[PDB]
Amino acid sequence: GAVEAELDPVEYTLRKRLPSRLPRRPNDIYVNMKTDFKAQLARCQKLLDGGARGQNACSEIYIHGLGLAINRAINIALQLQAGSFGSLQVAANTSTVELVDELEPETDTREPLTRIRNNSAIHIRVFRVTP
Amino acid sequence: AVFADLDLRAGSDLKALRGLVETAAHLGYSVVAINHIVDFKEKKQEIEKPVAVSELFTTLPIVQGKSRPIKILTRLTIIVSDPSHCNVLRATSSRARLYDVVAVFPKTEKLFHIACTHLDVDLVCITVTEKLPFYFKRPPINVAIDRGLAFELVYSPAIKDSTMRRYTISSALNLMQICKGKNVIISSAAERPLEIRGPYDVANLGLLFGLSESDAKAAVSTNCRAALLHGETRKT
Amino acid sequence: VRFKHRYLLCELVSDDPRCRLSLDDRVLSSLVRDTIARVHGTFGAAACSIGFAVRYLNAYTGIVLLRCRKEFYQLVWSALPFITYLENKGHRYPCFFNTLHVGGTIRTCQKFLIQYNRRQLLILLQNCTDEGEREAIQKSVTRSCLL
Amino acid sequence: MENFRKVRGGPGSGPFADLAPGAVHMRVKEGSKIRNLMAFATASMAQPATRAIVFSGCGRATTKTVTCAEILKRRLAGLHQVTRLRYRSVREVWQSASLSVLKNVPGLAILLSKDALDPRQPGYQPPNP
Amino acid sequence: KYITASTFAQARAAEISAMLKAVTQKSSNSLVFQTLPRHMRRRAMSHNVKRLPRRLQEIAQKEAEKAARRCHMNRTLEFNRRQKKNIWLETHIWHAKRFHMVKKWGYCLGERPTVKSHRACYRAMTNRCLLQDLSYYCCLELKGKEEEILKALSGMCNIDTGLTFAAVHCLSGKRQGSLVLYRVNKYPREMLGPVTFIWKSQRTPGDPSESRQLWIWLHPTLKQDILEEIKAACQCVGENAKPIKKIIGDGTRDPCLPYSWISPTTGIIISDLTMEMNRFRLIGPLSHSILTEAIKAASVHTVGEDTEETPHRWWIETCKKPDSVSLHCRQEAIFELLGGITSPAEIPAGTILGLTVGDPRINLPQKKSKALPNPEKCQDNEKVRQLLLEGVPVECTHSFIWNQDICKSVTENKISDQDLNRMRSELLVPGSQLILGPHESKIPILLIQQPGKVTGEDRLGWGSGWDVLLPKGWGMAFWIPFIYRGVRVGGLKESAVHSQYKRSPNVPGDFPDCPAGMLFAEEQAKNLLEKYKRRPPAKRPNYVKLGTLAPFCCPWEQLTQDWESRVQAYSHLCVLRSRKLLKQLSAWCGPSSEDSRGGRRAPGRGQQGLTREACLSILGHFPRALVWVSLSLLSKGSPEPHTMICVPAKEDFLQLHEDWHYCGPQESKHSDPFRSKILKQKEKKKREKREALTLGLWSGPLPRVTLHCSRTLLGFVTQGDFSMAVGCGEALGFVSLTGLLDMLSSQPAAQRGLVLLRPPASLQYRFARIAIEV
RNA sequence: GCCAGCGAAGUGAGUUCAAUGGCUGAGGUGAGGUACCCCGCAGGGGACCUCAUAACCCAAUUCAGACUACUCUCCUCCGCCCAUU
RNA sequence: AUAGGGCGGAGGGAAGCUCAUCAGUGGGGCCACGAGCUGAGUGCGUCCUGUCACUCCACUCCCAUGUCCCUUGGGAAGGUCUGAGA
Repeated sequence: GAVEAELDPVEYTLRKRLPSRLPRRPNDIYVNMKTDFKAQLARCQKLLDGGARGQNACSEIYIHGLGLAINRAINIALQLQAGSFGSLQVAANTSTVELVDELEPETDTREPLTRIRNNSAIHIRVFRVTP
Repeated sequence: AVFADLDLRAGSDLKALRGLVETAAHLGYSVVAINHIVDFKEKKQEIEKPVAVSELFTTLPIVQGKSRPIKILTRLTIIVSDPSHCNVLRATSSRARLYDVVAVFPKTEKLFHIACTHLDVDLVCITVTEKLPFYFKRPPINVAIDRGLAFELVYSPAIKDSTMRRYTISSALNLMQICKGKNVIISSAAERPLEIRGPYDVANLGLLFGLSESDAKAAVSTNCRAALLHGETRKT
Repeated sequence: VRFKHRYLLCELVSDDPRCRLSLDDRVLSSLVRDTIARVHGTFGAAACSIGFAVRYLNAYTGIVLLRCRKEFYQLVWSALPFITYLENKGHRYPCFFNTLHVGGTIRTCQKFLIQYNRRQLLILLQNCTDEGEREAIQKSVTRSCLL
Repeated sequence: MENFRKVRGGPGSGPFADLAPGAVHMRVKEGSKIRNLMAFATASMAQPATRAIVFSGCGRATTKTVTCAEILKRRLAGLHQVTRLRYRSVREVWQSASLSVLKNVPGLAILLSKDALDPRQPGYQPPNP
Repeated sequence: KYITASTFAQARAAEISAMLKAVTQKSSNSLVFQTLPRHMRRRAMSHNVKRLPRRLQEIAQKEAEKAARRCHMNRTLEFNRRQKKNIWLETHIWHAKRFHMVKKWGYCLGERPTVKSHRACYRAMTNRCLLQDLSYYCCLELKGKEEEILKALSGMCNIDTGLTFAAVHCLSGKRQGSLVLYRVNKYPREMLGPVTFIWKSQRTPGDPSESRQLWIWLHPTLKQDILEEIKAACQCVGENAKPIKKIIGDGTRDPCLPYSWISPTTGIIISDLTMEMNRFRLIGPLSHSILTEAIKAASVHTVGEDTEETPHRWWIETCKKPDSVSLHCRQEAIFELLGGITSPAEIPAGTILGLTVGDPRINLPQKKSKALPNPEKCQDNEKVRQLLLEGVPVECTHSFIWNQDICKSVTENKISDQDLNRMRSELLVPGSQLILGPHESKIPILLIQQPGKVTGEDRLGWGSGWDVLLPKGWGMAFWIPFIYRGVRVGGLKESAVHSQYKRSPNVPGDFPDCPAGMLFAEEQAKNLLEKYKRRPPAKRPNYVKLGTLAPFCCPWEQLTQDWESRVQAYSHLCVLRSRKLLKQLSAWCGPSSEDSRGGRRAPGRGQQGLTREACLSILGHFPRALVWVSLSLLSKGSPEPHTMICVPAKEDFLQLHEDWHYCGPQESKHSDPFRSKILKQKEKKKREKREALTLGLWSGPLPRVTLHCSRTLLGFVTQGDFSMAVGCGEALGFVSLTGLLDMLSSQPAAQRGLVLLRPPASLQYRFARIAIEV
């Protein structure tokens, strides 16, 4: 039933309810996929220099990333560390995210099925440490 | 839309060169091109190792803005008055293939005609010092703008005199009114260690020359990349 | 009932910090009026007698914020590069350079000044490599984080 | 198609080389190497060796070294892991005319340990799951 | 010290600027009344001083030292006399207090907010909380034996092409179904309409022996359309009194309506109810957290043990069984477990969960707009994973207020709220929560959530929302605690951006069908014609010279005739809402690339392959096809409503492949001979004084739509706007497949979805990309 | 008649020592001229060039309504005077 | 009768030209996931051993810090008017 003709949506991956708080005192940056690289790096450069304009005050940032977004996140981070030109501390945190996929064909006898997957997420944490 | 590309006429010693490079990198520049004035009286050709920037500077110039590595070009400004000296420059089209942008400086109207007609140059230098009147014919200017010839206007009369300011502003207004203003870039020479101006100020200074409220900045920011591409296609 | 003002920032770039110490409002105003009177006539300089005025000045920093009108800021900003040969008690050669032209709006002009000051601090750090200035840099970063 | 890769774990490799761990490298893109490295991890869990596991990855494999080293953390249940992020220069020569190009790639290193980091962490702050 | 004094000077200048702008932005011209935030400004502070806070009132009194008739009637009787004409919902007065209320096809509803919040509604829709008022959904309750209602739904279902709702029976116990119903089973492609469907089977029978309920929820014009369909299909047989029901329904209650009849022959009991219960759609991730913190389950312990004096005996009769206490405990535990979940975004498809809730005005926090996140304690990860994997609320799906007599006994309580406001002030507590409980409101409510953009693979489950289902008595009382927590309210414009941002068509009338779409198009055309005759000439551009028959949204009825004539030479409104063929169209229109074999990836885990005869065989069984398309602007474009989608030529392909950043070519001008005819009509009119056509209306719709423009137009856009979900122009428009198959057969080469569009006010063509993600 | 406030992010423009209707070209409309093109009811339609597209005034939280200041502009009720049958 | 020419006054919840390029100020927007989490295929090893290599098979190419997009003072934005946003 999952081979002939079926509906395959990907629902969501849990991050936390942290990003309701994270853009207030610290800064958080989520890297999406296939949108733009240069726009993400420009928003990183804009949010990094923000003092009393960005959110409240730039003190520390950390960037979230999933399976390929970890690669685009390490790319924007290692280009931002070359671009911002200041001595900044970069520490990465590895975590496990549970992914749930749903599948169901359109038939009056079949039943839906849920597949489990595990993904590796990174948190790239940049501190403003004295040079 | 590559900004911060202008030309300089500056070589005295290594200390003044480092000072002008640091000043240009601090204020408003991301590509520095050094001209070398060669007149028709000396007729000297030293091309192999005259300058040696990378062996003497320290690994990077850093700017206050985008913090990008500056590309440094070595250009040659040849003052050509005699027609035989122009034939000497015709002989150098295959002998020594260096000095990416070749900049001729004409003084004869027939020589300026064959410069825009047959002679393979990149950017024609037009400066007027001490009573140099010069007319312009429109079809060679049309062939020049169809080809890609960007007209250089090197200015620095602001510290020395005021009559030189008068002759430069008169030549600039005549060029803007006759040439119609399609591809003309203005640049500064550096003999004294402080003969440089602002990066955004080039727009209003070409506005004082004329050409538009905006096409001075638009024309320099387009035609410098166009002139680098034209010199690259001439080299390759 | 109001008039749209324009403002401009200019940095004095020179060595020999006696030139950095030699600043005054009346002296700078008379200097700008005298160097516009050489470039422009009565119509250019007298419009600067009513519209142009000194607004913000720093001695050591060298950033000058000046006012200018709607129909005259092109003339003022075209008269700015021709400020040459300031004669004073010593033999000095100061010179202005434009950072960015802000269309009025003093608040974001002060916002852009803070980012420009942070760029002037952070870029100078790696090329010098000296701890005596680095301690004052750390104190300045700490005092900015206390704000 | 000849590539040379220069790495710019520089001060950190010293205390590890004092104890000689097992080194892991993931070049670009390879499938059965994940199973082979998990087999060596399962073997070295039983073999007599100190608590020090080193993972390294460059290029596109900077995602894959995040994945497989996660899986061992679901089995070995390690405590202190340092993830270091550095520049790596890849100078490769290829043919279309032979041309060489120098790219800059991220390089990701994972250091699993328990007792070597216990006097450590005033500065680095590794995660402690 | 050169560089040291420079460092101190730069630090002093940075400190001075950073303090100066921060003090000056909060100063606001040294005025205390302008120091307040701009969302919290009231202009009546000069008349009375109580419009400012007390700490600010102590300054405003010193600032004041420095510086029409009454209602003479019963206002309830005036509201009843006005409610005799209109509907006047319980929260309609709350909306009309601070929102624009415009009369519509049914009742008068909220179009736009009074305050400018168009960016703020999207910013509250992404991360924050936002709710709506959805009361127009009329409900058909059908009762009957298990074998007969399945036949009554099989006469209407069309499972073979549509989505499964009736005979599936596995999706029914956990969640609901949401799809489009059809007409009588002749299958003519005539009648269609979206209907949200609800099953419920009780846990104890487990066999076809008891009475099975089913619910239809739909739209009022759809109610007028489908009520006749059900009737033809199944069987052809002195104190203040608050008008909770509708006065149209209350006046028709003696002759006809609500429509609650039975059937002796087939045993089908039909209950058409216009306003029986209400539904509220709370959209937002933080909405789930504040719904956890505000809505709380009532305690079954203290009432169930010994507390019983005087009525609400039904809770005693329910709590008499020992299974109800453990059932309410499991419902409260699963509700707290849902509260432990960080978002309502991870949930399979529209789940249903109902429980008994102590009313959220018990707490009533003293502050206003007090929005907080969760505490950092986020434990119990195993039960969250168990609820996310299976998610089986069979036992917790409790139908208590769905009955005929119990819900009316709930509604008969007639609770007041101003007196309940006064009882809190009589207790004189400063900041504590104290509500006496000899008689509490221990009533159950339902939660049906909604995932949005499940079909679209661009965002994969964007719109996460909840639906609070509640009786008609408990209305605005449950509205206002969320408003005090800080939930924002959006009108029909917020539903329109919910449609166009999620790339779904609007369910009232923006999709074309025969009874609803045509009347809604004519109603919108009356407003556009009023704005057209309202504007004088020399302001608007003429559509004769530059464009074509725009923006009147019914020319495609003769466009598809020209397409089928062009097909056959060399039934109406057939919408291909069949998901298999839509995935086949997604396989061509989505990927536009060539690497080795297929689009965007060579393995693909799919079936790539070209056959044009199999594509032409689709048009033989499906005449006059019309499919909606999500189109995306690449660069340099802002779409308007009613943009016409034009087929690109080969020269446009060459000029776009030659150089990047290339704008579309201009449209040539057309002949306009009608101006002399309108001048002759004006001369004849002024002659006769001493067919009204002003500037581009005429009775020539047939020969033009065939061939007028230089390019071939095939597509009509209803919602053309730029979305902040992408950061460019993102439009949604209806096209025909007979023009798309020629586009797909014209280019086996590079980019194929790049198809131009033309707005009616402009002469510029702008290219976009076609996507069909269903 | 009296009685009811919320210090925390950021208005399909949101500034406050107070930004935002800038230039060019073609079409819209009010007009004039024709040595251009097509069709045969003296003519009709399209094409080319020029002029005019102003004033009132300027937002600081929004909306509804009322007011006052308008004339490139459109739908009507009209008046007076001049000329014709 | 020709509202042919000139002027004035009244009423309409009357409206106060658009588009594209170059350029100036300010604002907004730019969505954690390649079904590569024990991935697949090939050559030596191997059939129960890969500090082996290859294919950007998922093109994400490019010194990447914006050659990205949108719009931007109306009928009246003016009255020391009314009312509402409790």
